Amino acid sequence: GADRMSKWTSKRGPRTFCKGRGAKGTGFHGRDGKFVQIKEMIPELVVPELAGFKLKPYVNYRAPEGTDTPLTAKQLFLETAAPAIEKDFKAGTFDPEHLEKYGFEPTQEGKLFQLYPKNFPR
Amino acid sequence: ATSVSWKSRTKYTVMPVKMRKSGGRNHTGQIQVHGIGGGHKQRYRMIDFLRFRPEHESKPGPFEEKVIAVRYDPCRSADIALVAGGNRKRWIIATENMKAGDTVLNSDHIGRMAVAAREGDAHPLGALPVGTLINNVESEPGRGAQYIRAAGTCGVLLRKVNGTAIIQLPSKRQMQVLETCIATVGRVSNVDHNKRVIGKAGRNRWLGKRPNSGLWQRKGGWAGRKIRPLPPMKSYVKLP
Amino acid sequence: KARGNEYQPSNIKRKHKHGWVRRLRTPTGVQVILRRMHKGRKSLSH
Amino acid sequence: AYEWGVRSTRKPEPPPLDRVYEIPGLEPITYAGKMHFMPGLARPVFPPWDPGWTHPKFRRLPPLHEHPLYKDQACYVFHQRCRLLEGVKQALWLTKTQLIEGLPEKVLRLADDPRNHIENQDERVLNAISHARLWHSTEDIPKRETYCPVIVDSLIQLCKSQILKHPSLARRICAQNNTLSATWNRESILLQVHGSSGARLNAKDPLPPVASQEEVEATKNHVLETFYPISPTMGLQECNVYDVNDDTGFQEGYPYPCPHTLYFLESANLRPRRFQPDQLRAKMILFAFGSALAQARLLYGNDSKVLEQPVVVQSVGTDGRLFQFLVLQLNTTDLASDEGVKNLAWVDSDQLLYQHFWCLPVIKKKVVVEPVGPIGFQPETFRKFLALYLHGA
Amino acid sequence: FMKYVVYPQTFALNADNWYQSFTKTVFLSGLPPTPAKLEPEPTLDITALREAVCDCLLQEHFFLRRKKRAPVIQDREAIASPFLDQLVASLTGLLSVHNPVLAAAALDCKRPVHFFWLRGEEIIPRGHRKGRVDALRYQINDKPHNQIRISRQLPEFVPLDYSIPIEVPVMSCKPDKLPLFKRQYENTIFIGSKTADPLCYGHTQFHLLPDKLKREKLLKQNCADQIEVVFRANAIASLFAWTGAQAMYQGFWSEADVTRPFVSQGVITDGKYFSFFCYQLNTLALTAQADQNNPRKNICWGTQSKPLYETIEDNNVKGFNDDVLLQLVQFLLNRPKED
RNA sequence: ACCAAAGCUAGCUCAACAUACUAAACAAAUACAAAAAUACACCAAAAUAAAAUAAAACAUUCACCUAACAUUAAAGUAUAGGAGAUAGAAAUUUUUAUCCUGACGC
RNA sequence: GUUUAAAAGAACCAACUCAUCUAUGUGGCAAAAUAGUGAGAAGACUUGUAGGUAGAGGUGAAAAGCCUAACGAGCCUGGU
RNA sequence: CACGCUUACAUCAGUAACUAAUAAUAUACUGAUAAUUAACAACCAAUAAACCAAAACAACACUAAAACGUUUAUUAAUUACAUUGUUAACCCAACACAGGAGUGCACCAAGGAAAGAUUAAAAGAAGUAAAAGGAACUCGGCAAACACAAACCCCGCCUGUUUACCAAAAACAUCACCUCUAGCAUUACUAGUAUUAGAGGCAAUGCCUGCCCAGUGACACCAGUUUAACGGCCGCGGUA
Ligand SMILES: [Mg+2]
Ligand SMILES: [Mg+2]
Ligand SMILES: [Mg+2]
Ligand SMILES: [Mg+2]
Ligand SMILES: [Mg+2]
Ligand SMILES: [Mg+2]
Ligand SMILES: [Mg+2]
Ligand SMILES: [Mg+2]
Ligand SMILES: [Mg+2]
Ligand SMILES: [Mg+2]
Ligand SMILES: [Mg+2]
Ligand SMILES: [Mg+2]
Ligand SMILES: [Mg+2]
Ligand SMILES: [Mg+2]
Ligand SMILES: [Mg+2]
Ligand SMILES: [Mg+2]
Ligand SMILES: [Mg+2]
Ligand SMILES: [Mg+2]
Ligand SMILES: [Mg+2]
Ligand SMILES: [Mg+2]
Ligand SMILES: [Mg+2]
Ligand SMILES: [Mg+2]
Ligand SMILES: [Mg+2]
Ligand SMILES: [Mg+2]
Ligand SMILES: [Mg+2]
Ligand SMILES: [Mg+2]
Ligand SMILES: [Mg+2]
Ligand SMILES: [Mg+2]
Ligand SMILES: [Mg+2]
Ligand SMILES: [Mg+2]
Ligand SMILES: [Mg+2]
Ligand SMILES: [Mg+2]
Ligand SMILES: [Mg+2]
Ligand SMILES: [Mg+2]
Ligand SMILES: [Mg+2]
Ligand SMILES: [Mg+2]
Ligand SMILES: [Mg+2]
Ligand SMILES: [Mg+2]
Ligand SMILES: [Mg+2]
Ligand SMILES: [Mg+2]
Ligand SMILES: [Mg+2]
Ligand SMILES: [Mg+2]
Ligand SMILES: [Mg+2]
Ligand SMILES: [Mg+2]
Ligand SMILES: [Mg+2]
Ligand SMILES: [Mg+2]
Ligand SMILES: [Mg+2]
Ligand SMILES: [Mg+2]
Ligand SMILES: [Mg+2]
Ligand SMILES: [Mg+2]
Ligand SMILES: [Mg+2]
Ligand SMILES: [Mg+2]
Ligand SMILES: [Mg+2]
Ligand SMILES: [Mg+2]
Ligand SMILES: [Mg+2]
Ligand SMILES: [Mg+2]
Ligand SMILES: [Mg+2]
Ligand SMILES: [Mg+2]
Repeated sequence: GADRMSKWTSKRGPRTFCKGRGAKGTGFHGRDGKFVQIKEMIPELVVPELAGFKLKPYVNYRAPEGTDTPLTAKQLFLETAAPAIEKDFKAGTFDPEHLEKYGFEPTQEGKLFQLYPKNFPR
Repeated sequence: ATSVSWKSRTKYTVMPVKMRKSGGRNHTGQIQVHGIGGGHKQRYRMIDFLRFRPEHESKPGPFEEKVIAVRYDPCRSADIALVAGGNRKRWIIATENMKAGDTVLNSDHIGRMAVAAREGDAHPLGALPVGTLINNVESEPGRGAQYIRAAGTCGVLLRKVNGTAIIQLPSKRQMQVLETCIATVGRVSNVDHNKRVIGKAGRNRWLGKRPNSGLWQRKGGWAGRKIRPLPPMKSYVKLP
Repeated sequence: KARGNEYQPSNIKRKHKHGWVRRLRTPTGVQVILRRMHKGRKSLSH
Repeated sequence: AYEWGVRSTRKPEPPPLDRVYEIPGLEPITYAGKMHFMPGLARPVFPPWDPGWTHPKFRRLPPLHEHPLYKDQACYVFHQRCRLLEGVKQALWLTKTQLIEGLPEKVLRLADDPRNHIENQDERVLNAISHARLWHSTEDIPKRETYCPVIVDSLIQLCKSQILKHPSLARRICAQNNTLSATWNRESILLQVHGSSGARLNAKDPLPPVASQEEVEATKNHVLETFYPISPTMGLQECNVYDVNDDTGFQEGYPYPCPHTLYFLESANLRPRRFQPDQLRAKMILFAFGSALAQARLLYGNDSKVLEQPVVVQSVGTDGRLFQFLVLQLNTTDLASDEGVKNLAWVDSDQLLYQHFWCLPVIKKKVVVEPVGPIGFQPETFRKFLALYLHGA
Repeated sequence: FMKYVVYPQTFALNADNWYQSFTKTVFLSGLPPTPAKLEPEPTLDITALREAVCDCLLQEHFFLRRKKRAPVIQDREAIASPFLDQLVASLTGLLSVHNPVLAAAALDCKRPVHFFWLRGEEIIPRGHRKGRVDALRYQINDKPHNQIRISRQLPEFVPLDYSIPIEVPVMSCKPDKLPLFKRQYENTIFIGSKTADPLCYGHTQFHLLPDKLKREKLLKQNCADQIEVVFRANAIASLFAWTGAQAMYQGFWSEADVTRPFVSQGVITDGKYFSFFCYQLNTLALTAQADQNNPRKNICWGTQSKPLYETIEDNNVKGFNDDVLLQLVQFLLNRPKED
């Protein structure tokens, strides 16, 4: 009999069984049977300029570490919006209906990189 | 698994369509009729049994068509004939002496005078003489010729009473219908079909007939020459 | 004549007769998978 | 009657709606909130999905009436692969032409003149036939789809080999798959020869009229044969989206305007897929008529009038071994009435270039009885082919 | 037995060198030494030939009304193939009055040309036959766009024992890294017609480059130096297959090596650009046991790519090159020796 | 003298209590031929338990037999049964909260 | 391949398909084989792939044959 | 090559022992390191219309009526390079099994080795040859043979099918001939319509198939009809 514990890959089947190995698709099938590759589907690697970047893969051994303080939503809010909203309330122009000036986003569907749908891979 | 039928074709065409035979198997997959399967590959030629069928509804009067070719059909024992009228052609069941280059009339008009019955002509039963040989007769007006179609077989008109025609089938049974039922005149083609001789047991396999079972069965009371009287006349007129 | 070689391998027939989809398409195959899961089988189907 | 649809194969009807949808003023509790089917809950009814942004590939096909070229009057189009029931008769009726059997006297003289032959005509044509049927392919027995166009090109080259003697055949050019469209209203019927032929020879100089004025005048007394049960539009495509515009295969300013010869090939390995000889003659007649009508309407105009300068077109249909030659002289443009002058067409039919060809030697009783090569050879067919080719010069 | 399938129109980076290694062919830039003893025959009408070429170009590019092409890319194969056919036909018909052999020649359109030969040995690396010596087999299945076959052989370009200081490049690698793939099917030697054909000699081949090997595609692939490598490889493969088929039709093979050099000409055409090549098969003994004391080499003269026209627009040819037309005229005016 | 022999542990078993009961992992892929990102649907179904056995056979019958009412009595009583084998209540009565949970179990 | 105006459920005989007779083998090469010899060999022919018919049944040119090496009715689990 | 097995393939190194039914060493054991690179193959348009005219060198035909296609009109993201199969001495039979295995090429240019080493007892298996006789052996001319021919009967008309694994037949089927059952529509029969389709008997052909409805069946719901329905077709005594 055949084997059941081994993985069922494309190498173990007939000619008509061609299963992918996990890569993402990059296009579709055109008119004359060929493959039309879409340049918007291929990932564009955004590489920065490492010329004047003074940072190495390792750090100094004598450099001190820090206590583990995982960044939280409350800490991020206190760092980015608490001073602005506090100053606005002290000045007396606070508007509870409009919070877009402090960084809040009502709907994610407007901008490019939304957070809940996660339109960006990485 | 349940299989699908090959008869999924709504559009009528003159070109032969491919058909998938099935030997006695129903849509489940079990044998329902024994002795069927393993014949010759055949195509299906769609036959138009409603003879009086005008092209457009604007002119519903009688029409004449021309016979192009009388061809062989593996699906039925008769011969088919291509008839063209207007912008379309159609397959019909050729009569005994229908040849290429004939004219066939298709009429639905009934008059006080009987018409001269040719072969390819198709008139309602109310317009044919009292002793006319017919074939491809109908049960209801516009239903289609379910009755006599086989090669050489033909029925006979007996009488017309109260606007209802009585015919006699090849089984010597009487069939009463309305007089407005269209019927083709004459005998069906291939009158020598019963005289054919299967030369060998392989011709039956060619036709698609598997051999009978080898089990010996003792005859019961059903066997024997049962001389039964002729059944009553089958009437299709709906009397209110 | 000579027996013993009744198994002729073919992946199409294997996966169509004892595959995961074949087991899950019927309520009895779902019971088969549930029984194999209760026993703790490493391989539930082919 | 007898409906041709079987219920078990037709699209099954949607299931009956749940009983909760018949209660007025009651909201159904369905499984649309969980995004999956669940038993015990009602079946949700969804409106037709609206893809606010359209997709070219994944959209429903737009109807025919939505097209801007949609017209109410039905046009009967004759394309390349349209078959005619009464081929020659239907073609003669639709084009209003008179049929003649023999080839015209000009081309017959050009053929029978021995000075217009190639150096080694018999051997050259035999070698061309043998190369087309056997030698051109590495297989044992080449197929018709391969040996028909090969033999047509071989005969075309054998004819081209005459340019060193006649320095006028350089005024021509070849064209492949050019869209031709010639529409005309004949007897309140809007016909349109529209499509593409096999090969098209064009020339700079027109073809001189070949019919005599006596024949053109006697054509007035000729009546067209009619078929009562069959309509003349039998076999044509009845369409409603079409353009009534005389569009020939080329644009304006084409240096080789005048069509000289059309070439039709029945390169199909199957008898039912090939054309009958009568249907092929009808097809070549209709396409030559479309080309002549296009040329006439581009030269003189779209007005319906009898042409004082006729338009002569030629056509050759090749089955692979059977040749049909046609010379069509168009003389009129008004085609609605059946009383005026009619065009002329000389059709030489059933011209056998060779009877049979044995790709392999036959052996009967351990001896070869017929060697490899064409059995039976009629050089008159190639003579007529060369006459039709040299008819321009 | 198994064999490599050599493709003339290939996508390999540097395939001309590998084909030269497979063929024992030395490539020389420029045209071969011309036979300057030619009589003052070329008094042809350059203006008429220019008008004919421009007529074919404008017909196939602007005048011919074809079916509505929905793809805006406007692929160049369907616009250059009929152009090439019409150009070949017109040039043959026009120059047939100067060259009398073009009238009697045969014009093949897309007819396959096959050649099968052996080159060296190789120890079988894997299988139950590991360690045994096996000869490398190659097969070329070419389909030239247009071939002109004549009755008599064209004259040679250089003597049969022509010595060249340039050597055939040998590859210190396996042919599988070209990449080339082994296959097993019918190994046929075809000239374009069967051996019973009386026209067993070739005059000029025409090869249209496909859309996979366009200049724009190569520039996008960042392969600019291979724009000429593809032409060289196509020529070296196609013309060698043709001349080898001619020699083996005459009856020469490895142990019956060729006595008279078999010459052929080729025109490789892109959508716009042209290139001309001349091949002279001198030796057919390419096997291992026959290449031991074989000093002869095959020669292929090549011409760099030069465009014929330049961005034609609205039935008006903007730029036109007469040198490519003169090259075509000379290629079609080459005549066999008369006796 | 070889072959060999002996460990005391891994762990299991039966109960009590118990939060109240489909453990952990679930980045991606998983009911396309599971672990294969990506296209205009179809989705779902129920209809009694039987027999092996006992009645020394076997035909009506045959406790439990994957449906909660537990315990002390009534009581193996009334009743039901080829009145045979066997089956079998009820009315009415009794039942004091927690720890003291481990093992004459391997 | 050969004989035949024949692709004639014709004839001789290969590939191929069956298994007539004999001799070895009988815990054997083999839970049905080897060798010789046989029958068909253009057909009611062999055969590849994929699907269907499931046991109170299927299928059967009836041998009560075959339905995963034990079938007068498969095997596994449960009743046990 | 397809199907199937998955690294058993390749290089180096080791084998005291484990695998090879024994060694030598190694494609079959062990460890480390590498490998199969696409042009071949897989995935690779719908919606309507014109389309009756077989493949067998297809010229043209036969019957058993036969897979394999283009053109026209409307929409088909348009922009290099997508993804997947590429080893092998291999698969199914507990085995490195004298077995079973589809297709295209050739009969060697490719694959391999019947003998571990001796002697030449019996018995056993295979072959070759044999005086004179030539079936006298034996159930039978089984087997073998320098033969490889001609006849007579029984049973089946014939070709064919059957008890995979003790029976290939005189058994079954079979063309032909007979009985019954059905006047009809969208999944078998059948996209058929009594010259048709089912349930059966017997067996081509030729000569025939004789008598019987008393009993049991079946039609007739009782009489009555049916045996090419189940089945039966005589005693006792004397006489030329
Ligand atoms: Mg297993
Ligand atoms: Mg695979
Ligand atoms: Mg495979
Ligand atoms: Mg691509
Ligand atoms: Mg039938
Ligand atoms: Mg018939
Ligand atoms: Mg029968
Ligand atoms: Mg029987
Ligand atoms: Mg097994
Ligand atoms: Mg008992
Ligand atoms: Mg007991
Ligand atoms: Mg008993
Ligand atoms: Mg008992
Ligand atoms: Mg019980
Ligand atoms: Mg009682
Ligand atoms: Mg008792
Ligand atoms: Mg025979
Ligand atoms: Mg044997
Ligand atoms: Mg012997
Ligand atoms: Mg044998
Ligand atoms: Mg025999
Ligand atoms: Mg025999
Ligand atoms: Mg199946
Ligand atoms: Mg029972
Ligand atoms: Mg049964
Ligand atoms: Mg029996
Ligand atoms: Mg028995
Ligand atoms: Mg079993
Ligand atoms: Mg394995
Ligand atoms: Mg060992
Ligand atoms: Mg290893
Ligand atoms: Mg391999
Ligand atoms: Mg020995
Ligand atoms: Mg040995
Ligand atoms: Mg030994
Ligand atoms: Mg002995
Ligand atoms: Mg002996
Ligand atoms: Mg002997
Ligand atoms: Mg003796
Ligand atoms: Mg005796
Ligand atoms: Mg004796
Ligand atoms: Mg014997
Ligand atoms: Mg004998
Ligand atoms: Mg004898
Ligand atoms: Mg017999
Ligand atoms: Mg006989
Ligand atoms: Mg059978
Ligand atoms: Mg047996
Ligand atoms: Mg058998
Ligand atoms: Mg036996
Ligand atoms: Mg027998
Ligand atoms: Mg019998
Ligand atoms: Mg009789
Ligand atoms: Mg009998
Ligand atoms: Mg008899
Ligand atoms: Mg009797
Ligand atoms: Mg009775
Ligand atoms: Mg009675």
